[PDB]
Amino acid sequence: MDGSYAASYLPWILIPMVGWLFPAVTMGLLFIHIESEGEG
Amino acid sequence: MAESNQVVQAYNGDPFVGHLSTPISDSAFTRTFIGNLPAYRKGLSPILRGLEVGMAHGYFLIGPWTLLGPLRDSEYQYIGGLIGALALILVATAALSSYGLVTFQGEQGSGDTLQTADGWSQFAAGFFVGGMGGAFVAYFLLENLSVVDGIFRGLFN
Amino acid sequence: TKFPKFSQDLAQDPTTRRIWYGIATAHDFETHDGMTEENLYQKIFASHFGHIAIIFLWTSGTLFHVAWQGNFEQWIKDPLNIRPIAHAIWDPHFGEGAVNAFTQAGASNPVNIAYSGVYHWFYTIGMTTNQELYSGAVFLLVLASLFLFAGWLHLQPKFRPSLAWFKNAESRLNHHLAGLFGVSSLAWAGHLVHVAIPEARGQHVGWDNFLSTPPHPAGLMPFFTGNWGVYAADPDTAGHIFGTSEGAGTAILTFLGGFHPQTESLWLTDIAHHHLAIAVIFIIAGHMYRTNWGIGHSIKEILNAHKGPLTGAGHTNLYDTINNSLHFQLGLALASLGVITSLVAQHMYSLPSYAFIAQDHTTQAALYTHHQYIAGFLMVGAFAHGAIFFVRDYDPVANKDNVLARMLEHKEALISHLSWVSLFLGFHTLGLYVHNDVVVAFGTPEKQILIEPVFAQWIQATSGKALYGFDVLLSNPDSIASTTGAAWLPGWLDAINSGTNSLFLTIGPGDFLVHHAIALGLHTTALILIKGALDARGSKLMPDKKDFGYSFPCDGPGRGGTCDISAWDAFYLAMFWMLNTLGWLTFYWHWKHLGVWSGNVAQFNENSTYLMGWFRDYLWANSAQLINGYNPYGVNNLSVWAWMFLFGHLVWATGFMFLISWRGYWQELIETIVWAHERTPLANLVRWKDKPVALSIVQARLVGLAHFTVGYVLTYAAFLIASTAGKFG
Amino acid sequence: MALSDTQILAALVVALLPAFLAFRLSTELYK
Amino acid sequence: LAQASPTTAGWSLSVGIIMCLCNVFAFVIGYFAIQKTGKGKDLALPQLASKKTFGLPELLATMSFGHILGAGMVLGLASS
Ligand code: CLA
Ligand code: CLA
Ligand code: CLA
Ligand code: CLA
Ligand code: CLA
Ligand code: CLA
Ligand code: CLA
Ligand SMILES: CCCCCCCCCCCCCCCC(=O)OC[C@H](COP(=O)(O)OC[C@@H](O)CO)OC(=O)CCCCCCCCCCCCCCC
Ligand SMILES: CC1=C(/C=C/C(C)=C\C=C\C(C)=C\C=C\C=C(C)\C=C/C=C(C)/C=C/C2=C(C)C(=O)CCC2(C)C)C(C)(C)CCC1
Ligand SMILES: CC1=C(/C=C/C(C)=C/C=C/C(C)=C/C=C/C=C(C)/C=C/C=C(C)/C=C/C2=C(C)CCCC2(C)C)C(C)(C)CCC1
Ligand SMILES: CC1=C(/C=C/C(C)=C/C=C/C(C)=C/C=C/C=C(C)/C=C/C=C(C)/C=C/C2=C(C)CCCC2(C)C)C(C)(C)CCC1
Ligand code: SF4
Ligand SMILES: [Ca+2]
Ligand SMILES: [Mg+2]
Repeated sequence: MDGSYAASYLPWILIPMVGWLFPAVTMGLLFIHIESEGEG
Repeated sequence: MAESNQVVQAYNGDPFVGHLSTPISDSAFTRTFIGNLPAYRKGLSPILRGLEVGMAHGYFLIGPWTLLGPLRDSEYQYIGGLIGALALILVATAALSSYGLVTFQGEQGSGDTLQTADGWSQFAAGFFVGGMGGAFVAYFLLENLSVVDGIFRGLFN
Repeated sequence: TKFPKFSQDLAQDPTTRRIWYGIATAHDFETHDGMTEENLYQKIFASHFGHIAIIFLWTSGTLFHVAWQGNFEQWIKDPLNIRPIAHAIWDPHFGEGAVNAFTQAGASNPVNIAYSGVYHWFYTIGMTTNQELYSGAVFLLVLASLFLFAGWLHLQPKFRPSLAWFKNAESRLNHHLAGLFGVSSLAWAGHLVHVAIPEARGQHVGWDNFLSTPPHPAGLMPFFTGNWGVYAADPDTAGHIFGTSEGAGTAILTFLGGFHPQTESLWLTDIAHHHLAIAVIFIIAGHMYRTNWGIGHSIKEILNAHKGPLTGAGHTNLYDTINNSLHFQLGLALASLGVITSLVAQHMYSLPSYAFIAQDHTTQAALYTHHQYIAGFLMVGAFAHGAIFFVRDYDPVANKDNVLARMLEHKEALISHLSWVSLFLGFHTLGLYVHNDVVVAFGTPEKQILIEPVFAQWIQATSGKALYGFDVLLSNPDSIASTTGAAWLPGWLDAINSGTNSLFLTIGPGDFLVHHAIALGLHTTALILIKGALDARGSKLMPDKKDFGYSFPCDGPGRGGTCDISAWDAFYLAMFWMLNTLGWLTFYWHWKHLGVWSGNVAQFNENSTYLMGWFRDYLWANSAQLINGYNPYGVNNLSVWAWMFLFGHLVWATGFMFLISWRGYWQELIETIVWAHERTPLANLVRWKDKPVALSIVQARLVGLAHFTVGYVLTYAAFLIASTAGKFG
Repeated sequence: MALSDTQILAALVVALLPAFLAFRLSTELYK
Repeated sequence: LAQASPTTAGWSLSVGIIMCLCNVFAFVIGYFAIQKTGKGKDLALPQLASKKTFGLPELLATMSFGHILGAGMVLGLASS
């Protein structure tokens, strides 16, 4: 896995960020949100 | 509706408290974001708060000396960064502990379990363990940057 | 709990169902707690702004990835021998074999090849460099920002539009016809005349010079005088070579029909002229309705004035019926848009407009299938929202005796005659197919009932197709329809009479049989959808069904049993028939064009008559390459398509589970699992925040249909793409 | 010619604007 | 010599087709946009249709604006 396009170091960290960090964080936020029992 | 399209208001409804309710100071996003950081997240024990803060700080403190320290152009680049970050986290722990020792000499409060001698000491313990751990794991990842690169590129399968 | 905040009922649900239904009813704003009509329209307006912005950001991503990781500038040089690439691959899962297999199309890193035809589009409209695509994508970033901010602003009280503003149909129709449709088409004709057409002739026109280089040497003088023919000028010669001035003309507005000889697409000057004419007509039409100056029509008066002796009340109050029902409006929009989306699909493959896209067979197949599937979804949604109208918004007293109510009055006749036409078509098309199958099986293929589609061939002749020798209208030189001197007639005839394109493809008995299969599919899907819409208010099994809403599980096992009684269930059943219809039509298109591109039309002509020919010569054979994307011997660039083929089979079969096996069995199993958890130590330390329950009945139908459809679409897409790419037409 | 690193990074900064506006529209539509 | 090309006194295209047309356009948007049209020191009496319709200052200002518009448009349409 490489890339000859400009700034080919961006998928290197963006693919883990989009596949691991983004889903983990958004699922965690939505999880704490749908389980929130604050009245209302 | 009405006439208040205004985005700035008196802070907490008291205009004579020296503060203002602004999009940076008191928007819903900042209330939820600051209020859920380890320092303020509800119900947490101070040990976990300290652990999380220390993880973040120890992890990121390895970088400055790793890329810009005196050993950056030597065979001990990442070890130099690690040594620096560890010593810095040790000094920071001593600062945190001295703070706790001096500010909680009298009667202990009740509303804030972090704002007590026991709570601030637990915070310092968690911060020490998390800072040392984060610094050492950042160092370990950097010292084996080639295997992380091959992992992220699939150079091993 | 808080979530969902728009429903107290769901918010107090103590099971996991609360979550599911909270996801499933978010966009149904009308049934939110405390919802008013004005707040409804305002929320819809802001949601619309958000959706437009999402579209713009998607287009920005397409432009950006072509410009950053693609081969646009290289593909422009040799567009018939270079494969356009969509974006770079970055997957840490890849091994050496896949890395090698996907460094393709001249790329120096793993890459996917594009099948959206977007290279041909951007090149035809005058873009030639990556810098232009990047500037376009940044501009679309800005446009999306503008629409997002506007959506936010129109939720602010001072900028909140009133209900009467949303209900001003006359002004909005005027603006959308004259401005949204008309001035946009005018501006596009201006881009064509200013940029795309000069670019196609070797000239550069961009923001650096477009002020000081006219589209025509005469420039505006003939326009404001008589003398419009100057712009028809000398057109591009037959020897014109796209992108260069060799054989290039100077005209900007022509009407010579046919295709460009080299690019096999409509002439850019014809397209510019079309957009100018359409602009004129739409601008004129955008003055029909009354707004602020007394002149103009009231739609209400037009509808009220159209009554007959045989239609009762006519169209009386239809203005309020439609203006007060967002579901009526949405059903109309969906039906019309689905019709014209099918129209787009039928005309782009037949009369392409982008240079060299006709020789790109995988893109043609993919775009046709894409637009046809979009059309099918749009049609089903149109009828579903008609049913929702009847359930939620239909008023019997105001619509009394008009055409709308009269459609309900004789609904049994409509439903029964739809049943009869479906039975007619099914019985006899299946019978002819099975007769042909048996007769070819026993080694006597000469006994096939082969009906020549004489009517469609005769229509082709009326447009000029001389192959059949009908000699009618444009196929007869003596015809008054052909002795007009129409400037388009020579080019149109030259295009339609060469067997080298997809302009009115020659047809035979196979086309007859598949067209009746298509008629059966359309009629049966329409029958399901219309029976659901007309019985949504009530039948004899459920004379009070309107009290139960559009979607509900059932009415219980009593009164004979009432599984799938709601009109939502009619939508859900009709989805299967839509997918079946689109399977038939895309099989037809793909196999016929496989023959066309391969030159071997005899295969489809002689084997599309019996269904075993469809089984082996279309499905079984064209899988060979696709299925060998990965094997014990190695891997090629078809590996993704093989794995996606299997993935779709799996998702489809998985949906079978929700469709076939119903709910109570799962609730009992989940109760055993709940007991197993509550009694397993260490695991006992943890407890669920929501009580686990089986998926609801409607939820089951929907989830099973979703798996069915995902698997359907992905399976066929992988097959189509991999077969056409491995064979290369 | 080929896009530059500066052009790629400049587009991400620009995209920060639709991100903030989409966040604002989302949170307001939640109201 | 690299100089933007203007036009010699066309006196068919340069006049009414641009200059007088831009002046009429300025007339129109001033008629529909000036808050105080006839509140000038100078009445310049006979209120008419457009040429000298509301006030001397309205006339003079909208005419100066029409000349700005016409200068810009003539120069632009003649290259730059
Ligand atoms: C059909 C009408 C028409 C046509 C098409 C043209 C055509 C043209 N005009 Mg003209 N113009 C017109 C009407 C027209 N004009 C009218 C009615 C006026 C009167 C206001 C003008 C006055 C005008 C001037 C003064 C100039 C032109 C210029 C030009 C040329 C500009 C080339 C260019 O890209 O600019 C440049 C492109 C840019 C992106 C530059 C923008 C960057 C600036 C410097 C930012 C500055 C910000 C500023 C300080 C903020 C304003 C302060 C506050 C008021 C907000 C062009 C061929 C220029 C010219 O003739 O060139 C020789 C020029 O100097 N026009
Ligand atoms: C909606 C359009 C769109 C789509 C579908 C993609 C798709 C992809 N991009 Mg790209 N990107 C886009 C727009 C888009 N991009 C734009 C406009 C830019 C310039 C700002 C970039 C800059 C960018 C970089 C630098 C990289 C990718 C990469 C990738 C790939 C991995 C995913 C990723 O890391 O993205 C990350 C995306 C960003 C950091 C920027 C956000 C993209 C836009 C602005 C937001 C899209 C929001 C969307 C419309 C919300 C709707 C979602 C819907 C389900 C509700 C993936 C195939 C990686 C790649 O090339 O793989 C090899 C890579 O490293 N993108
Ligand atoms: C003088 C200022 C300065 C300097 C010079 C550095 C220097 C450095 N930083 Mg730092 N940083 C700074 C300030 C600074 N930082 C500040 C102010 C912050 C905000 C508080 C950060 C926060 C930050 C973070 C969060 C990270 C760095 C990292 C780095 C290193 C990355 C460069 C590299 O070697 O490539 C190589 C980079 C990597 C191999 C990173 C690995 C890929 C990570 C894990 C992303 C994948 C996310 C994924 C979801 C995690 C999976 C776990 C789980 C959730 C599934 C580098 C030595 C990275 C690092 O320490 O590397 C270990 C890192 O992760 N910086
Ligand atoms: C011989 C007795 C003794 C020994 C073995 C230690 C050992 C240790 N102490 Mg402690 N300490 C002591 C007495 C002692 N302490 C007393 C009497 C006090 C009250 C004033 C403290 C208050 C203190 C604080 C507030 C902290 C420590 C901490 C630590 C650890 C960090 C390493 C270090 O500070 O360097 C070795 C130290 C010595 C060889 C000298 C020990 C005797 C002096 C008087 C200690 C003075 C503490 C000083 C303010 C903090 C040092 C700063 C740091 C940068 C080294 C370490 C294992 C830190 C820690 O991580 O705790 C969890 C920290 O936060 N100590
Ligand atoms: C000239 C003034 C004008 C214009 C430009 C618009 C424009 C628009 N309005 Mg608006 N409107 C106006 C006046 C105007 N309006 C007035 C005065 C009122 C009050 C009476 C309204 C009230 C109103 C409401 C309440 C709403 C809109 C909405 C919309 C948007 C419709 C959705 C859309 O984006 O489809 C764009 C459509 C086209 C570009 C043309 C249709 C294309 C046809 C169908 C076929 C395609 C042709 C061609 C083959 C395409 C090529 C394909 C390409 C990929 C190659 C649209 C951008 C809706 C919206 O989304 O809000 C944000 C909405 O909710 N309008
Ligand atoms: C184009 C305009 C349009 C508009 C704005 C609406 C608007 C609406 N519809 Mg409608 N409808 C439309 C088109 C439209 N629809 C179409 C095209 C169809 C045919 C499919 C339908 C059929 C229909 C029915 C039968 C119903 C509605 C309903 C509704 C309402 C509730 C929406 C909701 O919350 O559901 C939220 C939606 C979901 C939770 C499901 C999302 C499914 C996603 C997009 C597909 C998943 C794909 C999968 C994950 C892909 C995996 C890929 C991977 C394997 C590689 C809402 C007001 C419902 C209603 O309330 O009735 C009044 C209702 O019962 N619609
Ligand atoms: C290959 C599978 C298949 C077949 C053959 C049918 C058949 C039919 N469906 Mg159906 N459907 C299917 C799958 C299928 N469906 C699926 C998966 C769904 C989603 C659940 C639906 C949901 C559905 C709905 C909602 C509706 C239909 C309708 C119909 C009828 C339409 C009229 C017609 O086709 O003309 C004529 C019929 C036929 C050609 C089929 C009969 C074929 C036999 C072989 C004829 C000979 C009789 C035979 C010799 C009997 C002797 C038996 C003996 C030897 C043991 C038809 C009987 C519509 C309807 O009822 O029409 C009024 C309707 O409303 N279908
Ligand atoms: C391809 C085959 C299509 C299959 C469709 C179904 C076939 C069954 C035949 C339907 C008979 C319906 C009986 C009506 C009952 C009936 O006779 O009512 C009597 C009605 C007389 O009412 P009036 O016209 O006086 O009413 C005045 C109007 O303002 C209100 O309708 O006559 C008609 O409506 C003739 C039109 C019926 C045909 C329906 C139109 C179908 C296609 C429309 C094409 C539109 C083209 C527009 C282009 C400008
Ligand atoms: C003074 C004035 C006039 C002179 C006007 C002059 C002198 C110039 C006007 C130029 C204009 C009005 C340019 C308009 C450009 C509009 C565009 C460019 C609109 C939309 C672009 C979109 C929506 C996105 C397109 C996409 C992009 C970005 C891509 O890169 C891929 C394709 C696609 C996705 C389509 C005249 C005398 C005439 C009338 C009197 C007033
Ligand atoms: C983007 C953004 C932002 C920012 C952010 C930041 C600035 C951050 C950074 C981040 C970080 C900074 C992170 C981190 C991470 C860390 C970690 C993850 C850690 C760790 C550690 C460990 C794991 C350790 C371990 C251990 C121990 C503990 C002991 C023994 C030894 C060892 C090492 C094993 C915000 C949201 C604001 C806003 C928006 C945008
Ligand atoms: C349920 C419902 C509904 C409905 C829905 C839907 C979905 C509908 C539809 C429908 C459809 C989907 C239709 C279609 C159609 C078509 C047509 C009507 C056509 C026409 C045509 C013509 C007329 C043509 C002609 C021609 C030709 C053929 C060729 C040459 C040229 C010419 C032009 C001559 C609503 C909501 C409304 C209401 C409520 C209920
Ligand atoms: S089987 Fe299910 S859907 Fe049918 S009646 Fe019983 S509960 Fe209702
Ligand atoms: Ca150019
Ligand atoms: Mg076309």
